[PDB]
Amino acid sequence: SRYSPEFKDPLIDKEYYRKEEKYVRELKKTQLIKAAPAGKTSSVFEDPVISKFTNMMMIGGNKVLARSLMIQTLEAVKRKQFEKYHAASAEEQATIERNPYTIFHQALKNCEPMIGLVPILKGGRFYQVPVPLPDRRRRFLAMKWMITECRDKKHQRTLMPEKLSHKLLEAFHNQGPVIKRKHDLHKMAEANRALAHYRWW
Amino acid sequence: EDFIKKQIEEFNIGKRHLANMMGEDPETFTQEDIDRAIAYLFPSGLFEKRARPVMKHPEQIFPRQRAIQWGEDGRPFHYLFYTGKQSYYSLMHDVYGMLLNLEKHQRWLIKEELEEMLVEKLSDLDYMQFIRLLEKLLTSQCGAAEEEFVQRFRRSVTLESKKQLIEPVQYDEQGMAFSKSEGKRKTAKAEAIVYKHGSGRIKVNGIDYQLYFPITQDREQLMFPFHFVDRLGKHDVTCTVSGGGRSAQAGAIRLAMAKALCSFVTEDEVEWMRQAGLLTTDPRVRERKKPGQEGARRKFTWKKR
Amino acid sequence: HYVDWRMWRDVKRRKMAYEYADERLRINSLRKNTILPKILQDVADEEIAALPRDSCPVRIRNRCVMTSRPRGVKRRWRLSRIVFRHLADHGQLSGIQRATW
Amino acid sequence: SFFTKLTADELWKGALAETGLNRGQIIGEGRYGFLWPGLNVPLMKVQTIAQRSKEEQEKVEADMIQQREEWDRKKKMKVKRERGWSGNSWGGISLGPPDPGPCGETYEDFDTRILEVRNVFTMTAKEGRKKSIRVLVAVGNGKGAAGFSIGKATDRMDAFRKAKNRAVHHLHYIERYEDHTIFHDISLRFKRTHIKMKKQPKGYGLRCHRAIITICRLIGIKDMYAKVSGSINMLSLTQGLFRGLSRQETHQQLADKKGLHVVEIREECGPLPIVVASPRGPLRKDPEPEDEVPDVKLDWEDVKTAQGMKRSVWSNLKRAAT
Amino acid sequence: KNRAARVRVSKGDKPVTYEEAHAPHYIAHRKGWLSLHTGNLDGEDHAAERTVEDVFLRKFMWGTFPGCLADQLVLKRRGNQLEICAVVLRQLSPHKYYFLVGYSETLLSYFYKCPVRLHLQTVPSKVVYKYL
Amino acid sequence: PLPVRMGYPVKKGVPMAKEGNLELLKIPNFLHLTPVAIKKHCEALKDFCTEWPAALDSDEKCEKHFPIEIDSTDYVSSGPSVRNPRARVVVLRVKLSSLNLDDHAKKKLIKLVGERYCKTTDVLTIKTDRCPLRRQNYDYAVYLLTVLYHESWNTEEWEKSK
RNA sequence: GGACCUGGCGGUGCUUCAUAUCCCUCUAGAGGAGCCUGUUCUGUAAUCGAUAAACCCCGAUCAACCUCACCACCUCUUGCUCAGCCUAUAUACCGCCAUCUUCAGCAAACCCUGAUGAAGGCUACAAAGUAAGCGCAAGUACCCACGUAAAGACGUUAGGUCAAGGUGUAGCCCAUGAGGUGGCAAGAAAUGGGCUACAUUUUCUACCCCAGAAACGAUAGCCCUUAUGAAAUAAGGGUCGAAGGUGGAUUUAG
Ligand SMILES: [Mg+2]
Ligand SMILES: [Mg+2]
Ligand SMILES: [Mg+2]
Ligand SMILES: [Mg+2]
Ligand SMILES: [Mg+2]
Ligand SMILES: [Mg+2]
Ligand SMILES: [Mg+2]
Repeated sequence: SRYSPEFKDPLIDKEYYRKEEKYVRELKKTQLIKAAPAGKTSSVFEDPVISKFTNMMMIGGNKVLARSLMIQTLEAVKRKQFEKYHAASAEEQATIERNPYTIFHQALKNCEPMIGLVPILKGGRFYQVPVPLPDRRRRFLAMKWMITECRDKKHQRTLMPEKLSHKLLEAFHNQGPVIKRKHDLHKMAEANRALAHYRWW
Repeated sequence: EDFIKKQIEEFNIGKRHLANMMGEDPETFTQEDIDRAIAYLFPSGLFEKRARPVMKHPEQIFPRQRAIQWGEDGRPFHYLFYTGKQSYYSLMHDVYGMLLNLEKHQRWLIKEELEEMLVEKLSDLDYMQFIRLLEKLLTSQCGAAEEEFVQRFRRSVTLESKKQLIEPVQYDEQGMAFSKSEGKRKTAKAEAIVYKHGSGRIKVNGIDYQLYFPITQDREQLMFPFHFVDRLGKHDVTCTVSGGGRSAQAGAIRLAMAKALCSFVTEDEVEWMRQAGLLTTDPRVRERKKPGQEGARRKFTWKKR
Repeated sequence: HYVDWRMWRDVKRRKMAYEYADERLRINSLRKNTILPKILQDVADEEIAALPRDSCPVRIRNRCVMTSRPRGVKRRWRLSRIVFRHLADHGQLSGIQRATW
Repeated sequence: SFFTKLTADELWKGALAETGLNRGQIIGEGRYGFLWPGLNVPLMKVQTIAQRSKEEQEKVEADMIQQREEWDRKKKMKVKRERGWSGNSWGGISLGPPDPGPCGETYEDFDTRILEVRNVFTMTAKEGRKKSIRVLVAVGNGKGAAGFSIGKATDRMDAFRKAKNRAVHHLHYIERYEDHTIFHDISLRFKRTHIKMKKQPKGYGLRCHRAIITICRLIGIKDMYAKVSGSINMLSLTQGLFRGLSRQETHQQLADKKGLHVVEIREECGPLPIVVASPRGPLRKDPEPEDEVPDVKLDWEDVKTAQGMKRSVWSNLKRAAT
Repeated sequence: KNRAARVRVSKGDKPVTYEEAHAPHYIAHRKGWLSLHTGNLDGEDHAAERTVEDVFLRKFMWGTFPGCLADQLVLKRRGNQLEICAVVLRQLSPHKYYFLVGYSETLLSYFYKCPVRLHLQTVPSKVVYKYL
Repeated sequence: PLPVRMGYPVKKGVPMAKEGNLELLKIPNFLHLTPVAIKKHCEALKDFCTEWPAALDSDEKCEKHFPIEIDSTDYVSSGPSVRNPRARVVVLRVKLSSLNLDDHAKKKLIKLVGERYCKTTDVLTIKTDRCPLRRQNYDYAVYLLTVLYHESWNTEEWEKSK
């Protein structure tokens, strides 16, 4: 990259600058530093997971559209929650969370697969060996799977943000295609209990 | 040596001639002037500065050698001659002696520099050994002479680029503190004028930032530095922007804004800002396309089959 | 004493064009209208057709001056991308330097 | 055309194909007869733009042609390569004396003759088979001093030159009976070559291997017999020979060892005892115990010769001098 | 293996001159342009015409001065001028050289309708940069 | 006289010596035009040089006195020919307020003259590219301007249908 | 036949690594469709060259005539040239390249070990190696010292090119030379690389990013203009309105 190895990454969160630490600060001062990239912001409203999701969604490097879509999904979710709650039906404070962000987070959590299958060849044939995935990978899987579900094409003339919202809602109380997929994966892993010894790490 | 001496004289003569030629009349005049003259009247214009035409005191030009390590009737002068690389060996011996003496009592060089100092060609392992020895000596706890000897090798560096250079404050028409600063990003230049006091909004080329930037990300970017500072709505700004596209322009503006803020923000805060990476010109710019490739790095397909 | 027969032919064509150019231009002018009669236009066309080939400007092909090759020929220098390259490398063209970029 | 033409060097290169003419013409020379004040005519002044007659120009042309022919003849002229053992072999052929040292130290006394030249090959990674030349060279001056070397390099001349130098640096001394012989009969096995050398009188010549002869000549050894059995690797033969020559006792040495006198009794001369080498110092008064029928593990061939049992047709052949 | 103007390392014997011993990628860097004319600047005309002339001239010089050019020429122009700097060996007699020079000046001038005035550089041997 | 060494140094050597370099020859050179020499030349050429009057800086006074601004170029290329077409062209930038003889003609002139006449600065700018010579082009331009002015002044009958 | 030495190779052992590379991993593609344009094979009286990595929008920063070499028919003979030949040899070559190379080695000249064999020459608490020179590097260009260009020796592959130009050798020299008129290219097919889609992150219109409608795709022709030009290949307009409804084994790039 056009940043040198001299240049280090910028820590942005401004609560860090509102007080070993001293030494670190000194070191930083001594050193050079990268510029702050676009999406990761100083603002209070910024959510990193959501940003990541948006990025994932983005196709042809047209970010604005993706962002808009993401916003719309959230809006849709909010609307749905309000419908559930306010005028139509009872004002069920406990069972209905209204924060869309929180809902999204919950969905993501639900979607995380605690086992994943690596393909391993032996003799001259391919076996699906179970492996414990690191958290980051799991997170990636969550979002990616969701995105693919949204894409599908079996849903046809329906717009994105609505569909995504629906999916999120489904996830929120353990339903939907993503969850099914996850369960299927788990089942597969279970089926290959015995092939955990094929793994060499 | 005789030849060198002759050349020296000749060089002097040349210099004198040059002086006579030029408007600067005295026979005593500096090297810089001479260089300038040369540039003027033998303008090469080549990019390699070593390939340009020069004339100097040839004790600067020529790489001197250790001429004559044995006198007439053989008998080499220095006692460690048959080692080869004698000077280095001698130095090592001296160091050892010093160490011994010390015991009885109770940044670094670079290889090229060392070589230059000595004259003899010197391998890496030898250099390493020497360095180790020096370190040991340093550790020892020494007298003044030893320290002096050590210093002969050790050379300073000068540490630059840590503070952000704080711009002036300025008052024009009426008594208003207004800081000028300028940022570039991705072929898009900006020039921000932050006013101290005057609470409110940002005008980009006259038009208000809300209209100039429709997109939320760009708005966020614009906000950034002020938000970081905590002084959000307390400054009005006029900003001339030029070149490039939206996002780049926004980035440039942000940079400029940050710079402006530096002018009248506490030094600690400035430092913090710098750390957080909004006072540094990102040098990421669109890569040149190559004549073997489809894009700047994407290549045409079946390279392996 | 040109490089080959093709070159000679080209030269001849050029010469022909030079000779008969004005007339050709006039005939084209006569032809290329909506103004004035159709019969006249037809006559003009016929005349043009009659006029000898090679005097035609389109048959004039560009080659390199030095090596008689039709392609890779820069019209700024009128030489082939081999000959030109050769010239450039030794340093016999002023200005032309390698694009370090 | 004119632009389609190019420089001569390139053309020459193209012609040669060694990577898988302008001497005769003088600066005024022309096809047409012409005479310019600067060149062709006398230096400036006759001073006029004259021209040659047809006849004169023709004559000039003829002369030029003749010159060219002469040059060609000169080029195509065999120089007499001295015949070393076999015509078309770098055998006993002489290189000149080895080139002088860094300080000076000339070797005009020494002569250099080759012993073998092998085109040694080696398979390397990217290069394929590498044709190297390996050369065994000897050095000697007469007077007993001589040595040898195995210079090897990609070129022949280079190999020769290295080898000569090497030889010059590595010299043995070979003590001789008078100028002309070995002190006594030698029997040395070197590796797998056996060499049986015999001491002979004056006027016997060198009747030994061609290489052996050449080496002897180089040394100063003038007349003696030698049989080379076993293998005949050249290098082995040479080295073995050198070893043999180094390790032969002088008569003086013998005297020193034993006391006594080394007294030779010739059949050519009378019974007269000629004393060759007496000992420099004391004298042992106890005579050698002549323990009769002395055990010497002796050669069969020699015995046969003495008897007359073996008679090979290739033995006593009339050959050219040495 | 790109191998345009760059003279090739065969041994440590080849004596090579400074212009001759530098590859085309050095043209602006460690070298200079031999010819010098306005044509190749932009926007500017008559480059092609010039190039041909340049090509001719060197060849002509070589023809005239056989074994009397140490290194490649330097062609220059100033409005209606055509200056040439030839590095020549001290081989032939000076009279001959003088005779040649004037002739060349006249002939070239009549050809191109441009007052030529070439200036020679007498050097006893080829000025070696590397024994490549 | 100068011992100039021009060239890239050999790996463990010197920049090439003065007395046989092509590089030096190649350099375009200013051995003539030494500052002193230049000064001398200037002194010599204090003749040939009639100094201009007190028409003043700022271009206001000049404008007041001399209206019109003709400005033709001329290119100095190398080689045997000097025929460069581009040199012939000439434009004639004249300020409309400085013309100072138009009431209704200001309304008409603008109409006549399309892409010329900037509104930020009232400058008529006719450009002449037709005929081969420069002087003749200039003359034409002058004439063109004059005729245009005349036309603007002399109103037609059909005008009324606005 | 034996025993070596140097290489090459080993579905050869150990150790350590490839940070778009070897796998798992990412992102976007190709292979399925229509076209566009190359190759092959077929057709044709009718080019040639490249043709595994290292050919296949390649020589071509361009084939209507030209170009042009090709084929048919008709002429010309000191002929644009003190001839000519795009005739044969890229296994005679120069020149200009590919390739390992996204790599660090290659070397003259000495000296030493191999009983003076082909050969080999590593140990910093150092056991025999020393070295000009070329390369890497260093300097340079571009937006810096980062990055990307450029650069990259010796060899490899008798790698590419006698049709860029030049030329060794061997041929044709009332023809393998030269000039004219016309023509030659079309796909039963196979395959390579592009473009465009297959739609809702979309299509159209506005605006060039707060809108309002819709529930595609865009060739192939068909006609009609326009541009060019002696002469029709491109550009536009109508008309029509294919297949395709996200692509298998495999594989490409970052
Ligand atoms: Mg014979
Ligand atoms: Mg390359
Ligand atoms: Mg032909
Ligand atoms: Mg490159
Ligand atoms: Mg480099
Ligand atoms: Mg081949
Ligand atoms: Mg081939």
